[PDB]
Amino acid sequence: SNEVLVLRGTLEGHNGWVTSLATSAGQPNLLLSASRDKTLISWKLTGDDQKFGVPVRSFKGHSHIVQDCTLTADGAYALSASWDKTLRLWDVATGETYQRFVGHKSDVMSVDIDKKASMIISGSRDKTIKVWTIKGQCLATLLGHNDWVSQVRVVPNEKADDDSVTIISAGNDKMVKAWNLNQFQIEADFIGHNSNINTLTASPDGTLIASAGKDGEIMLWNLAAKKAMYTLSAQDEVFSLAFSPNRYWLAAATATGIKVFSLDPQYLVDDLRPEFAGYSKAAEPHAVSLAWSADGQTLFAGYTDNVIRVWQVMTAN
Amino acid sequence: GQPVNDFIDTATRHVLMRQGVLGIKVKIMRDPAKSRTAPSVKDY
Repeated sequence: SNEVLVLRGTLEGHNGWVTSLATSAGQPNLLLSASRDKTLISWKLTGDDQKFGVPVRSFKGHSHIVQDCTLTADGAYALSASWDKTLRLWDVATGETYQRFVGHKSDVMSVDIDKKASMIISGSRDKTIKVWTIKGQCLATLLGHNDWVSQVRVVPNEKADDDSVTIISAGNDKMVKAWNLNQFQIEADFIGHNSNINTLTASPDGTLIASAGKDGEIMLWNLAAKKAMYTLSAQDEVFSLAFSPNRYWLAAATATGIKVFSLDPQYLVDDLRPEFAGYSKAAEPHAVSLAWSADGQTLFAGYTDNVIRVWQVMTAN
Repeated sequence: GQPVNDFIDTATRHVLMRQGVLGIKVKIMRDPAKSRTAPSVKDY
């Protein structure tokens, strides 16, 4: 008895690498995708075996490629971080930029908004983790990284925000960092990585950290305990990590494919590699981004051949 | 230093008046650009 992921088709409308993905909770039919075509596309999905119906909107407004994006829990806003040293707040309905976040001195590589949609963090290549309001006002400048800042995430609270507002960042100085944004200071120094950390994500409950990069080492930490847990070998470079909303699964985006691990019981669930037409094996597109759906049954994957490939969990004999 | 021997010029003139004599020290500095000749976790 297995739980099988099946290729459900393709979503194509981009001109560049699909570098980020974000799903919705208010409307589980909405997918926001940030790409290297300097545009974000929002899709309303009609799930058929080969094709997916309507491609709703395009968000042209970023001068250089759009790196990261996130939706809100209702699905009404968009938050895009670009290489034009700026961020933007869109309306997924009309495409209206409600605000331009201008402050960084280099390419903004990641963005995430908190639970109540009121605090917007941003990490860039100028080793600066800035914290903004929703009105475009920078109220914090969290420096500390001595190399690039590849990813900044807000950790999901479990005690209903009991005065603890924490964010986790992954530097290319081979370190993970945990910040407390109540006084704006460093709260934890996660050391252990041997190469450049490409991504990081906090588990649904808010006590686990998964950081991987070029070494291929998906390292798991315990943030509530602030102690190193362990390390899973993902061999090749891992570009994006994500924790399943319901299950205890960890899907990583490796330069070969998409490796889905389990944490209880401990085994590699799957290794997702889609068929490519007319390419060498050192020329095959890899996963640069991935987003989990609202129920843990759908896995969206933003690739480097400009195509968002999707998988869905079944149950086998 | 030596930039004092190269660039600043000092002159002292004792000006004689009706009450007493005074000391005039003029010190002029000219422009020097016109000089032709296992994983561990720490917590705080």
